[PDB]
Order: sequence, then C-alpha cells, then structure tokens
Amino acid sequence: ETLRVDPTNDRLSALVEIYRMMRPGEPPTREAAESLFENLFFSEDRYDLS
Amino acid sequence: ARVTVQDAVEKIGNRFDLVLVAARRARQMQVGGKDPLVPEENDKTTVIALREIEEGLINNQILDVRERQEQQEQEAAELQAVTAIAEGR
Amino acid sequence: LKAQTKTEEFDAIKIALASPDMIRSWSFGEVKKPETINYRTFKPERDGLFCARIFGPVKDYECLCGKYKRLKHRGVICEKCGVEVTQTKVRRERMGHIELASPTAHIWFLKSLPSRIGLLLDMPLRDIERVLYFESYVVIEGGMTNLERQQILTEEQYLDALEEFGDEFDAKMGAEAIQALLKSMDLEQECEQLREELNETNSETKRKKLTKRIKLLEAFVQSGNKPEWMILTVLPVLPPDLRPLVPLDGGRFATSDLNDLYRRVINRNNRLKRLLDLAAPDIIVRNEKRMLQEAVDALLDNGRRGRAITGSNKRPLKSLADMIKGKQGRFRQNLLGKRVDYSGRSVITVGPYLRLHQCGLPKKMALELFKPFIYGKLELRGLATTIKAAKKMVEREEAVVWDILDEVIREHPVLLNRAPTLHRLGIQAFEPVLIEGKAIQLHPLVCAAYNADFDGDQMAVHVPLTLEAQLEARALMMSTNNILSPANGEPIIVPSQDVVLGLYYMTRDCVNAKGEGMVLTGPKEAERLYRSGLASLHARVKVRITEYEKDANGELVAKTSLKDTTVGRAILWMIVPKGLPYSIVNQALGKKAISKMLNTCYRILGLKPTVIFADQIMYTGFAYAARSGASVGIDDMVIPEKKHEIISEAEAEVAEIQEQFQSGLVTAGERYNKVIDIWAAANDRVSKAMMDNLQTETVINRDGQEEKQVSFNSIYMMADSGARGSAAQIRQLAGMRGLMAKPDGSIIETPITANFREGLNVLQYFISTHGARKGLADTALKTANSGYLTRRLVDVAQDLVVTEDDCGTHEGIMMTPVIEGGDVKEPLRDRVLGRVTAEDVLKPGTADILVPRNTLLHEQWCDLLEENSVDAVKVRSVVSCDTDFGVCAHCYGRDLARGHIINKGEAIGVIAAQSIGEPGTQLTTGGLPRVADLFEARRPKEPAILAEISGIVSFGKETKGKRRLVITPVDGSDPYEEMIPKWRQLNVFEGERVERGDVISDGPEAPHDILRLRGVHAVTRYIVNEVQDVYRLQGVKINDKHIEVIVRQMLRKATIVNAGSSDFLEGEQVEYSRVKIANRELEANGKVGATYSRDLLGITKASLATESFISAASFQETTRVLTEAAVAGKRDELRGLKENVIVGRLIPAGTGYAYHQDRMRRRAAG
Amino acid sequence: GRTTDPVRMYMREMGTVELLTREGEIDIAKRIEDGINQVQCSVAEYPEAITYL
Ligand SMILES: [Mg+2]
Ligand SMILES: [Zn+2]
Ligand SMILES: [Zn+2]
Repeated sequence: ETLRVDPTNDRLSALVEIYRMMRPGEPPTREAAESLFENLFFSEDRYDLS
Repeated sequence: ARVTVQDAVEKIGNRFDLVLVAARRARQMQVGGKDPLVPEENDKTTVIALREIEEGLINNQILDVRERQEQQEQEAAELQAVTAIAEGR
Repeated sequence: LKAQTKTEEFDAIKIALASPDMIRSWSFGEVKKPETINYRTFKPERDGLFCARIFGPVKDYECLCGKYKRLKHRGVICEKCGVEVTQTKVRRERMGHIELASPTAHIWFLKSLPSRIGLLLDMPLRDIERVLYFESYVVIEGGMTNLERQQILTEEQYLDALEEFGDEFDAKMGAEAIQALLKSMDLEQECEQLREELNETNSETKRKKLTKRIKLLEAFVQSGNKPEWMILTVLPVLPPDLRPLVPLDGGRFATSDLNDLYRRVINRNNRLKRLLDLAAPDIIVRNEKRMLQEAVDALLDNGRRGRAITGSNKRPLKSLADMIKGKQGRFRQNLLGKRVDYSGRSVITVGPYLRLHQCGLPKKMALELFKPFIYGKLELRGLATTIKAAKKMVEREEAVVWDILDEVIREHPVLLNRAPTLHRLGIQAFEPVLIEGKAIQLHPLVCAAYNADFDGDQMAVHVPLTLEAQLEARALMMSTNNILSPANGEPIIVPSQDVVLGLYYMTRDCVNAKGEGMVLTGPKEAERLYRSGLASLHARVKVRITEYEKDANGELVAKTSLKDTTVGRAILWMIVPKGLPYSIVNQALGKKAISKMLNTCYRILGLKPTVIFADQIMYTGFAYAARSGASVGIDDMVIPEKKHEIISEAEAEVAEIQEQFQSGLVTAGERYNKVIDIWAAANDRVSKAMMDNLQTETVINRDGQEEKQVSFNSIYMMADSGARGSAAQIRQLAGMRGLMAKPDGSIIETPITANFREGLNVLQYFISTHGARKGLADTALKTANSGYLTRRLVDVAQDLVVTEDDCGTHEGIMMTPVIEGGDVKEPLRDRVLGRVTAEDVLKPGTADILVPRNTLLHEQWCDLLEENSVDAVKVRSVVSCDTDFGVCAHCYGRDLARGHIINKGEAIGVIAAQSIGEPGTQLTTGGLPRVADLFEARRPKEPAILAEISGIVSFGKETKGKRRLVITPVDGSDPYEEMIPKWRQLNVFEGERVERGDVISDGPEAPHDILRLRGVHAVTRYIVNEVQDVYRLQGVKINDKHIEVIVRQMLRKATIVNAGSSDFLEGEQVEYSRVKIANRELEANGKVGATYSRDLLGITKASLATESFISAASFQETTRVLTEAAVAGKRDELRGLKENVIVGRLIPAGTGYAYHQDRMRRRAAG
Repeated sequence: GRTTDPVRMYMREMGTVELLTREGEIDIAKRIEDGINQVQCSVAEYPEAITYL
C-alpha cells in the first residue's frame, strides 16, 4: 500500500522528490539530487553515529 | 492613629466617597487654607479629616456649602475692583 | 463659546488608516539618507535617520552648529542649518517620512489572516501576492470586451488580449496594480448590487456569504477609510530617541534594530529612484521594487515573509510590530509589570508584639523610602537651611533626623505585598513601626492572607504618596478593614497554629489536677489561683461568672451564675468582650471553634471589639502556648502494639490468594484486586489502631483506681486542635504509610510496611521518591494553571462593576439547600445568607410576612427563617439583573470584608475572578481541569442528548449511522426529527412520553443544551452546582455570587431570531438588544420588537468581544486587533478598567467612580 | 510556482534570457552605434544647436 501511495517510479524520480523536499521551490538537478542524497546519510563528512 | 474607619463609613455611606470627602477636607488642612475642627493629637491631616467625619461635623454637604459661601466672600472684596473694569465698554 | 484647539484633557481615542497627506502632516522632514552620525564628531548627518534639522537639537536648547547657545533664543530657526532650539525631548516626539518610489503594500493588511486588501476586493490572497511579485497581470475596470474586472492573465495572454483590444481594456501588475484596483473600487454600487443579489436567489450558501460581505463593505464605507490607504505611498519614520544610537563604555555604541531596517528601506528606495532615472531594463527595476516591498514589510512586521537578520548577528531583528507586541505572551508593560519608585522589599520575620494594624519597618528602609518627605519636614521645622543641606544631613544620618522620620511616619500608612498575589488581600496597608534591623516584621494573623511562610519569603513595600493614596490605603487596603475573605463571609484573621495550640491547651480538662472540685468567686481569682501554682490550668471546677446578652433592644442585659468549667477557660474568659455568652469559651477550643468565636463576636459587637478581641486572642494564645511547654520527642509518636500482628495476618491473606493463583482457582487480575484489597484493609486497620491508641490511651486515676480520657500527648494535641498535622500525616508517622503507585498509575501490591518512626529501607524510599517528585511537579503546575484560570476570569469580567443602585426586578433564582443524595451536603442558610430576597416569604400560615420583599438577609434574618421551617427562598442574583452594562448593588448581595451591603462602584468582576482563583491551588472527570472545562462550556467527549420537545416519541428509518427519532407533540406539529446514531445505547422509551430536556441517553451534557432546552436559570444552576461540587469536594468555601457573575459574563451575547431593527442571525449584547426591544415595545414602531435566543460563550471566547480596542490589544493577539480595529475606524471611548489602566488615568470604579460618572454624564449631553 | 523569497522570482526571471553569441554582441553594439549616431546627426541638423554653441 505504501507503494500504492508512492508518486514515483524510478531512482532518479525519487531523488527528485527528495531534493525538492529538502530544498523546495528551486529547480531540481540530477547532480543536485544525487549529491544531496549521497551527502545526507552516506558521506563520511556530513554523517556519523560514531 | 485610626485603627478602623468603620465609624466614618457610618457617617457617610459610600466608603469610596468617604475617601474622597476626607481627602478634600484633608487638603483643606494640608495646604494651609483652613484649620482643624477638632483637637489635633499630632494626627496628620489624613487622620484629622477622618476624625472630623466621625464627629459628623464634616461631609460633602457642609464642604460644598462652605466653599459656596467663600466664593461670595471673595466676590464681596473684589466687588469694587472688578466693577471698575467697566472700561470693557 | 470657543470650544478649544490646543491641549485639553482628552476623551476616548480613534484609530484608522493613514492618508499619505496625514503621514506628511506628522512628518517634519523627509529623511533622505541611510547615514546616522558623522563618525568622528558624533553630530547627526543632516537629513538622515538621526537628524538635528528634521527631528531636534542634540543637547538642550542648543543649535547643532553651535551658533545660538543661549536659553533665550528658542523659537529661532538657525540660518546655517535650520534647527529650532528646544529641549532634546522633542527628538523623542517629532516624526518623519520617506516618499517611496513605487507603491507598497502594508504587510499588515496583506497578511492579516482575513486579508483586508483581499476580502475588500473579493480577491484571493495568493492571487494578489502573485500580482505583487510581478508573477502575473491583473485586469482593472475591464470595460466591456472579453474580460472580468478581477481576472488574472499571464504574459502571453495579456499580449494576445492587448493585440485584440488596444483600449477599452486595462491591465496592470505589481503594487501599482493593486492600488489602482482599490482606488477604482466603488463600494456603494457594490452595495446596491449585493442587496439585490441577496434578495433574488434562495440558497443558504449564497445569502450567508452575501450578507456577510455586504455588512463588511458598508462598515468599511461608514469608517471613513478609503481602500487606497492599504497601499503605502509614504512611509513614516519613528522619532530617533525611540530607536537610539546612544554610546556605551569602552567607547562602543548600541542601537535599536529599527535603524538597520529603516536604513535598508531608504537605501533600496533611493536606489530605485536612481534605477528609474537611469532607464534600467524591466527585469532590474522589478527586482528592485520587490526588494523594496520586502524591506518595508520587514520594517513594519518582520517574519511574515523572510525574517531578515541584523548585521553580523544571526538573531532576527525586532520590527515595529514586535515593538508593539512585546513578549511573555501578551504583555504590554502595563500588564507584565512596571517598575515603581518609592518602594522596597526584604526578608520577613514575625513580630508578635505588633497590633494587627501595624508592621515592623526597618530603619534604613524607612529613611530611604520617605527621603523626600524627610527633606521637606527637615527644612519646614528649620533644622536644615536648604534642601541640599537636608540631603547632607540625612546622608550624614545626624541624630535629629530620626525624630523627624518618626514624625513623617506616624499617620502615614505603607503598602505591603507578597510574591504570589492572587486575591486582593495579597496587598495590605499597615501603620509603620520603626525597627532596628534589616528585616520586615509582619503581624502573625496576616500570614494566612499572604500565604506567607517564614522560610525566607520576601515582602515588598510601597509608599502611598498622594493624600488620596494614604486615605485609600487607610480606608480600604487597611488590615483592620479587611477581616473577612471577600469569597465568603468567614474570617481570614483566624488564629493560625501556635496560638490555637495555646487556646486549646488552655481550655481543656484532664481527670484530676490541682484545685479539682473547688469553687472561685470569678475569673480574677481563678487566674490568681493558677499563677500562684496552687491550681492546675486544666481542672473541673465551678466558678461564678458574669455574662451579658445584648438581646434587649440595642442593649446589653447582665446575668450571673455558677458555671461548671475549668481554670483555663475561666482565665481566658477575661478577654472575651461584652455580649458573648460563656458558652463559647467553655468548650475544648479547636481551630474551628476558635474561629467561630471570632465570627460570632463580629456578627454581634461590631468591628472594633472584634479587632481588639482577635489581638488579645493572639497574645494569650502565644503566651500560654509558650508556658505550656509543648514539644515533640521520638516517643511522642506511638506505634500500635498490634501492628506487627495485623501485618502478619494481612500477609497471610496474600499467600492464601497466591496459593489459589498457583492452583489456578482464581485469575491473575482477580488475584491482583484481591491482594490489593487485603493490603488496603490492612492499612485501614493499622491506622484505626494507632488512632485509638494515640487518642484515648491516657489512663489516669481520680480518687479511684482508674479512668480514661482523651490523650494529653503533644503530637495528638497538635493534630486535634487543628494547629498543625493531620490524621493522614500522623498515620504516616506511626502507622504504615499507604500503597504507592507507578507513574502508570498501577498501584503496587507490596505497600510500605515500615513508617517514618521506624526506618524505611532502600526500595521503600526509592518508591516514595516518585510520589515526592510527582507531588512537587503537580503542585508547581497547578499554580500555573490557577494563574492562567484567574487570568481568563478577570479578562472575561473586569469592567463589570456595581453601577446602578437598584434595577428593581422581582427576578431571581430559587434557592434550596443542596440536599444531595444523602443528608444536606450544604444547608439553605449558607446559600441564602447575605443575599437579598426577590419577594416576600411566608410562614406555614400566611398574611404573615416574616421577610418583606427585598431585604438583606443577615444572620438574624436567616435565623428567623431558620426558626420557621421554610425550605425555600427566591433570591435576586447578578445573572438575573435587569441593569445593562453592570450590576445593581441591590442585586449583588452584602458580601465584602464588611457585613454591610455592597457599595456603589466597587468593581465586582475582578474580586469575583480573584475569589474563584485563589483557592485554585488547593484543587486536585473532576478537578481543576474540570473547572476549566465548565467555564469554557466545552461539549464533553461522550455527551448525552435531551429531548427537543415534550410528547410521545418513537423510532424511525434504519441504520445509516443514525436511526432517526420521531417526536410527536400533542397539539403541535410533529416534524422535529433528530438523527441519533444507534450504535450508542439509548434510554428513552419507544412507547413513553418524554418532556423537553429528558434523558434520551446517558453521560454528561453540554451546557449549550441545558441553556436552550431548559433555560438560563437551569444552565446557570448547572454551572454553579457542578463547579461548586468540584470546589466543595475539596473543602473550598466560595460563595455562589462570584460564579454567578462569571456566568453572567458567559451569557452576555445572544443570537436574534426575529427582526424589525437589526440583522437576523447576529450574535450580540443582550444588554444592547434588551435595551433596544424595551425601547421598541413603545414609541418607535408600535411594537416591532425582535426575538433573540440566549447564547452560551466560554470564558476564553466571551473575552474576545470588548468594545474598547486598547483593551483587546492587551490580552489578545495585538497585531490582529490593531488592524481589525483600524479598518472599521473603531473609536474607543475607554469606559472600562483595562483601557484606563493602559492609558494611565483613574479607574472607572472605586474612588474613581465619582470621577468617571461625573464625566460620563457630562458626555453625550449639554 | 513562486516560493516567494525575491531572490528566486529574480533568479528565475533573468534565467529565461539566453546568453549572447560572440557575434550577437557586435550586432547589438552596431545597433547602438546606429541609434546614437542618429541622434547626434539630428542634433547637427538643428540651427539653434549651432548658434547656441
Ligand atoms: Mg514558603
Ligand atoms: Zn546652526
Ligand atoms: Zn439587578
């Protein structure tokens, strides 16, 4: 059902919705969505649970 | 010292108008226009006025009357002075 | 006569929108530059936010350039740089302006929740904002072509439409657009058309909105406001000293945030003028216009767009809206508080030597406080040459000044106040007594009123200055003048702890003591017998006494007799004044009895005797308690010998039920209940063991072998007298303490077996800790809830004041004893006491009027009613009062610290709110939140429903989520049918008749229903009875009066049904309405008089409506109130308390009631 | 569509305009020369413009 409410289809689309979620109103870019999403929880720089 | 004001409140009903009247009379004493109607115990004008209320010799009626008289008492003096202002014509 | 032009003592106030020309009228110059000060010579750069020319001279009576320095040249405008030399204070006054390049929306009227520009134009907000940002084009005065007047177009669309129609069509964009829209708008024509459209089409949806909007429009027209003024052509600049640049230590400067904002605005403005003169491309000048809009918005009210930040500092900058609003919720500096001269404070101590009319005031404190009086009194007697020398003297603290201070102190009262001020007794006036020390001494009997412990609480002193303040403090706020709680006629001066242990120890009797059985002439030789050590304080003895009864006519009868009493009672009798019978002192004298002594004394002898009586009671209580040698040891707390056995047996029960759970005879939960019950029973048994043993165990011999009486043990005497301690706490000391409960509220089945006299071990203490922390938390929270509640209360009441004398209506509520379910949860006598009778009442036989129509029922009248069997009295109330915009004193009641009828002009709403509020700390659906729910008139979660109309009912249709109920009135039409969800179990009988307001289901019911289907008396009775249930369950005494005035404020507004003057469905004042239909019943239309329907508004809701807007701007959301008032051009006449408090003149109540009245009649007259 | 925050309604509004080719700059500049020289010549054809000087 979670999928039944999912507006997206493919990776790039989801990344678009996420990038437009975090930084709304400004035009989304591929490199932008990728960079943001990779930099949120996956970067050694911006993320640590230690 | 007046420990309770209840008797003065008996003499004039309102108890707010008591504060007002007593204040008026109190100023009649404090600014030196007049003198007490009852022996001063070293009681300040504040309490003297209230004692004057308790004795029933001071209230709104009496004060208004007295003032109304004094108006004409000044009119009596200034009569000849102000009637001399006929230069107005 | 020439009325006037220049300064008078003003009345009312007016608020409205501001014309550009008006803004110019205020402006004494246009600030053209962002510059502030020159940066070396700190002089103001001319025409800048800080300016000498526009605003004023930097220093007093001195030109900026320095040419004219003399106090002579004044009205002179300097030739070099024009500055009229005048006090620097005028730089705190004179306004300024800025002429903006492009028009600008005033953010208050754009972003106020009901957007003013938006609903005036019937244009949606998002559209308007889309227009202001140059994100689209909007039509103005479309003429007849293709297009609506308010229609919005895009770039390409505007181009196409323009190509089609060159003229006879118009479209703009940006601020100029909206301004052009507002200017073009003709309100009157819209009025006509909307009246017509209202008339033609029948739909609820259509004519609701139609009528709302037409009313809005015509109100705006009547205001005098022209819509254009919502768009700012000119922007006023605030006076420099109200946003100062003033220097600090280290040579650093500090300035208000309004300077950054104003600076930004001026900058972008000038840059826009520049960009216009440079013929810039559209994309640029548009950006600049937008930025200017943002800057202006940020200046006026910041945070409705971007929340701009101040230079180099992250924290957002405070705007003018934030200047007005303040902080700490809604506080306008007359609200949160204001610092005050001639004041002080310090730690407080006892001072039992004091009479109740005085207080110890520290020497130094008195000197500093009365310093100006001292200066004047010093040179009046001629001890000091001049005021300077006087200062030198009091600073030197020369010997002679102390006497002068004793002079200025004598008849001059001082105001004493404590930290949590709730009821009016939180501040009391005292006669100062000079004391060596830094501590304030406060009379013990007053400690109850302040709720002041001695554990380091502080009190603040305020010196009444003006004569009127001295006399107010002495005749009103004076301690001796309030002996009785305004909430209920019972004395607040009741002896507290040590004193009552004294009087209790005094009159009490042991079985055998020195002087047992002998006889004495009178109290004198009784006391003489005691002090000589011959006779014991407590011994059964016959002594002759002379008592009095005033029961003759105004006259004291004398009677003498041999009374069977004790030595102590005989001694104490010496104090009791005059007409009181010896019966009052011949008892054991507990706290309650020792209080009723005072009460009776007051209701018999009058004020003064009661005062001095209480004084003597305090003195003797302290002295004899001191003599008594009462103490507390570890052996004073006696544990039951049978305790361990009870523990053991009750511990056997748990292993019984445990064995049953092991064998499975009983379920786990049932087991749980069983064990919990056996342990609870155990605690009850131990408590009722230690209570018997502690209470009666004194076993003592008189001439025989044995006799037993009530114990003389210290802790018992303390708990019994009412001095301190209670059965619960004593139970915690000797007997085991309770059963605790986890934060969940699941009560632990292994209670604390040990007590405080014994030790508690680790676990027991840990478990007790939660109870402690939750206790402190809950109490400290209920303080806040109390405060909030009182606040809502005075907000809803306030301006209600006794105004007229007697409205003279027979109307009132039926007063019966509360009679709940058992016997008499509260008598009739308390409920009807001090209350005026609505009409004459009867004996069982008649044409005999005991109480004659309207008469204050005092103690004698109530006792006369009590002699006869009368169960019922109809009583006038504040809720039923015919008087509009206030209560008549004849309706209210007598209640006050004085037994006489309520004075004309006392503000009752406030004291009612306070009276309800103060005990609120002592309240535990039920509870204080229940009280709040009641006063908020909140529809409960699972409410019942009452029969809409009387007559036989039955069930209809089916199961759609509602199974419909059909009611059938006898004579009248049936059609009333209500949809009752059938999934709720019903009550009402399908075959039986049900009266209107019967139970068609179960559960609590919303008081809206009680008001509509039962009616006003029924609803006020429901509220008062339920809230009084809550309070009285906690042992709180509150007279029905205060609750009834709050109730009156709740129902103040009502909705009309019929017509002939004003609109149909409007909620409005029943004062206004009733005074209008009473006026309409004759003259006017012969009778056109409308029918209304009484409405119930919650206290927080009813507080919303206030005539005065200044008042509303205090406790409500300020930003909205100011706008909403400004559009209507609302004119605030003051007339209330809060408003006059804000504006800083005399309160239209109390002493000021003579002023405001005399002025009120002068108004609207010749 | 519009997040407000005027930085955006600018950034997007200017971002529509297309970047000039290296030749377009010279086309436009030539147009500039054309216009100006037209007003200069129009000034030279006025007698009072001479006499005044
Ligand atoms: Mg304390
Ligand atoms: Zn000058
Ligand atoms: Zn009334």
